[PDB]
Amino acid sequence: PSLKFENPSLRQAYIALQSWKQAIFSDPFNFTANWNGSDVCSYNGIFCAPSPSSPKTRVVAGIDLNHADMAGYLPRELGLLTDLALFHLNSNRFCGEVPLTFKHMKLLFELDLSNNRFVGKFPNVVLSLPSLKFLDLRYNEFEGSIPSKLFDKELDAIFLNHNRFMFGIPENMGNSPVSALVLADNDLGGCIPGSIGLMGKTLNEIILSNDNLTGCLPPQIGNLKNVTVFDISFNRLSGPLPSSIGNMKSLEQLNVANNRFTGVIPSSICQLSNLENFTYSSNFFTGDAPRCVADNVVVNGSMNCIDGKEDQRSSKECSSPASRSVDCSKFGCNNFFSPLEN
Amino acid sequence: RRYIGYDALKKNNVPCSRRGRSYYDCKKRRRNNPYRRGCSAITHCYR
Ligand SMILES: *[C@@H]1O[C@H](CO)[C@@H](O[C@@H]2O[C@H](CO)[C@@H](O[C@@H]3O[C@H](CO)[C@@H](O)[C@H](O)[C@@H]3O)[C@H](O)[C@H]2NC(C)=O)[C@H](O)[C@H]1NC(C)=O
Ligand SMILES: *[C@@H]1O[C@H](CO)[C@@H](O[C@@H]2O[C@H](CO)[C@@H](O[C@@H]3O[C@H](CO)[C@@H](O)[C@H](O)[C@@H]3O)[C@H](O)[C@H]2NC(C)=O)[C@H](O)[C@H]1NC(C)=O
Ligand SMILES: *[C@@H]1O[C@H](CO)[C@@H](O)[C@H](O)[C@H]1NC(C)=O
Ligand SMILES: *[C@@H]1O[C@H](CO)[C@@H](O)[C@H](O)[C@H]1NC(C)=O
Ligand SMILES: *[C@@H]1O[C@H](CO)[C@@H](O)[C@H](O)[C@H]1NC(C)=O
Repeated sequence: PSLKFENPSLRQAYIALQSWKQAIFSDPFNFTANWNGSDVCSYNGIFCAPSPSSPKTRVVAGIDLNHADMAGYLPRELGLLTDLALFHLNSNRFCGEVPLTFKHMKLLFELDLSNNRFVGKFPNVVLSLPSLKFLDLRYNEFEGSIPSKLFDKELDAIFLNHNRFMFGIPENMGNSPVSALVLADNDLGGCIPGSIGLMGKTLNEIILSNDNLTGCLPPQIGNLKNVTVFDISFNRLSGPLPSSIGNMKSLEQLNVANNRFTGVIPSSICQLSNLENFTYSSNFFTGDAPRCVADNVVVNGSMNCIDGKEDQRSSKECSSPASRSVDCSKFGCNNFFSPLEN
Repeated sequence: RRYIGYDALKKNNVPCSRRGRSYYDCKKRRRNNPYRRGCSAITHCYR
């Protein structure tokens, strides 16, 4: 047409955005209204920046449509946005599968596809992204098992909670240098992979809550000295809490509730000086936690078979087939490679 | 008192509340160039 463009990159970006304007079916907060003319950078949600290859040429560096209630799909023509570095699509209504054409987004660093209607198997396309360090696919309907290659890739944060994943956590989880890992609200069967002990130097927050995890808590969690959050709630985990928990000196949030843990609360929990919220409730514990440093630190010890405390589990409901100590090897996972503390 | 893991359990909240800004780079906006990041761990530079 008659539209003059500043550089060839925005012209392809105009091709990509108008093609993706046709892919959008509902725009409640009138974002696509501005997608007229050749000035691509003025488009709502489109963000330009000087290209690192040539700073004089301005290029489309980011797309941020967070909290827009936009409905549609991701067309093949978005792969022309090779200069893209960030891509924010939280709280949208984009459905379908992630296009294979994202392979051309060589500079893409952070990818947020959270709270959408994406379906299909896990998109292996994100694994090919060289510059990717932030992957967010939470609250979608991706099916199947989590590929083992995901945890081999050097990523900072992986969010896959409340999705349609299955078939347990890959045993190579320890290989990922991720600082934040959330695989919660999923029907993942199996035990906590013992590879967590390798994650001590990089991991800072891990949440495996509301998964279908059964088995014992591996004691090598003590290597996680710089982890602040450790949540394993709403699981089928049985066994004793390892005395190695006290080695997690940076632990601030410790949630062990909604499980099947036997035995006593170790005395090494006393060493955690940064601890501010601790929850060991709806478990079959028989021994209470000491008096060490518990104001301003909230503890909930509800539904526990300890004789001393108030608001405890029923006498019937205690001394029950789960209240009984477990072999911890009668499960088919191999969480640990050295006998337990006892 | 604010953690990215627990925020990930909420579907609506985002790490970087500034539109177009990189998550790693929620700072006062002057030019908004995502190519200059300066952070490699969200947990250490969250919001
Ligand atoms: C985004 O832009 C569209 C239009 O570009 C806005 O739609 C407009 O919404 C108003 C609502 O106040 C509509 O007025 C209504 O008209 C009906 C007649 O059908 C009347 O019975 C109502 O009492 C009211 O006056 C207006 O017609 C409509 N324009 C359209 C559809 O072309 C929309 O509101 C904008 N988004 C936001 C968040 O404001
Ligand atoms: C200390 O940490 C515990 C554990 O994270 C906190 O308890 C948790 O509080 C959240 C809400 O703040 C609860 O989430 C809600 O759970 C219900 C269960 O049906 C669900 O329907 C709601 O939609 C919502 O997700 C969570 O269940 C609860 N966990 C436990 C084990 O009680 C506690 O609030 C924290 N205390 C402080 C002072 O920060
Ligand atoms: C838990 O996992 C088992 C086997 O992995 C499965 O059969 C069962 O349906 C799951 N239960 C829930 C409540 O998700
Ligand atoms: C890890 O924990 C130690 C414990 O004192 C602390 O000094 C340090 O700042 C924490 N973070 C890193 C990145 O080492
Ligand atoms: C522990 O959590 C349960 C959840 O319903 C709550 O009813 C109870 O009051 C809590 N206990 C304490 C001491 O906060």
